[PDB]
Amino acid sequence: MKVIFLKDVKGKGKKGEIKNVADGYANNFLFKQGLAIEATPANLKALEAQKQKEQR
Repeated sequence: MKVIFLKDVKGKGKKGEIKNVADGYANNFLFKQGLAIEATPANLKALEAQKQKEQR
């Protein structure tokens, strides 16, 4: 369960940072609450697209 922490945690996770936490922790704490989400293309993309500004 790669994990996109949407916010930082106890000095471990970081804003929308994608890394796998405890493959199950990911969905049993960060996802079911408000720390991260199941790293998935559906979302992972937005994390980068959200960083699009004026370069085209």
